[PDB]
Amino acid sequence: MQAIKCVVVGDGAVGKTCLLISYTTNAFPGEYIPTVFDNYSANVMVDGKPVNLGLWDTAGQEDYDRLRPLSYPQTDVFLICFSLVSPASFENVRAKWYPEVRHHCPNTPIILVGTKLDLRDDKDTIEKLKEKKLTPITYPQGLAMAKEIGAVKYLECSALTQRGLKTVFDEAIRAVL
Amino acid sequence: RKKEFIMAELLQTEKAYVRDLHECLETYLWEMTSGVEEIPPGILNKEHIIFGNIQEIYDFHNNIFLKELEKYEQLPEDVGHCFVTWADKFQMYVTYCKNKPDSNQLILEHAGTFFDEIQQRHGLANSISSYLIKPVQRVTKYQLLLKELLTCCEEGKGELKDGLEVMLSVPKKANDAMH
Ligand SMILES: Nc1nc2c(ncn2[C@@H]2O[C@H](COP(=O)(O)OP(=O)(O)O)[C@@H](O)[C@H]2O)c(=O)[nH]1
Repeated sequence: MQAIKCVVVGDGAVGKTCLLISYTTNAFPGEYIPTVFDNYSANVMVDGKPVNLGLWDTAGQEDYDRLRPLSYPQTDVFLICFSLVSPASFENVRAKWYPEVRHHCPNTPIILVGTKLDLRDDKDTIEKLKEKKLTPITYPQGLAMAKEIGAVKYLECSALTQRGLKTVFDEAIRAVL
Repeated sequence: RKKEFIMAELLQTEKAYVRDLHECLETYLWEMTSGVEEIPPGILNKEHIIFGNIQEIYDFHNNIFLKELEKYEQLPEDVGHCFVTWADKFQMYVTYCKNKPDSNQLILEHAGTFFDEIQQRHGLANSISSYLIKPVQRVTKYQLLLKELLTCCEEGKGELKDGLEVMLSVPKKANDAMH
């Protein structure tokens, strides 16, 4: 059976751990958001093809630039994530995450993922960004960033509502098959 | 309520961590040293490079740290002190991280399918690479849990702060030791 190693990277609090929990348990963890997601494996069916999908979190390593790349060797596909309501996390796709991922893994496909989709039209969120002379990241900004870093897909999702969530991981597998 | 959830996760994930290291030692390592099978000459007698000091790290959490964290179960606002007390022991993680690239490089170049074969025969969901990354993950996770406790503990923030300071220094020192 084809085995796939998928590593999830991106700024703190873009929702890496939530994304992974919400996907693997089929529900947002509302009552308490866990800090720890242990390395995960599971058989999944995609387009009539059986595959074993492995998922590794990286939360907690964001400040240690020489410890992070210990997870990168033999990765088959990367999800580089940013929050759609954090422009700083979006710019860090270009300033921090793409450069180190591509340096260590020159041939490995990248999927660019925009998280917290449910908040892009949230009144209070928009207002708080406004107070800082910012606005949410919209779809064409995502597309442009993906083209810049050579991502094979750009995808938006919400761990909270699960909108777009299964599609992210289906496409990660399709990038490898 | 939230601090009780955080403490419960600290203890449960600590037990899982001890169990995982135990499994790695008694499968992937025992196969090399048992003298029961056939090891490639490229890795023969090189188990100390492959596994680093993970035996010593396991002994610390199995013999001491999980038992001491358990004693703090009803004292979550004080658990920062556990990390201050045993601060010296966490220096082993510096040695472990430094050696990790050589371990990966040796497995990739000379191990062939030896460890993959071992995984199949034991029906393990986790590869040897999946197990060997776990100390790197664990030593960078404790600071996240201590930060969470700081968001919901009135008394005593002091104890937590000192513990957090320790668990930021350890992974920073390990990071700075990488070539
Ligand atoms: N509204 C909304 N909030 C989210 C979503 N995903 C995560 N969050 C929140 O964002 C914060 C960070 O999530 P987490 O998974 O811990 O991020 P990580 O540090 O990158 O692992 C948490 O407080 C979550 O409640 C989402 O899809 N929608």
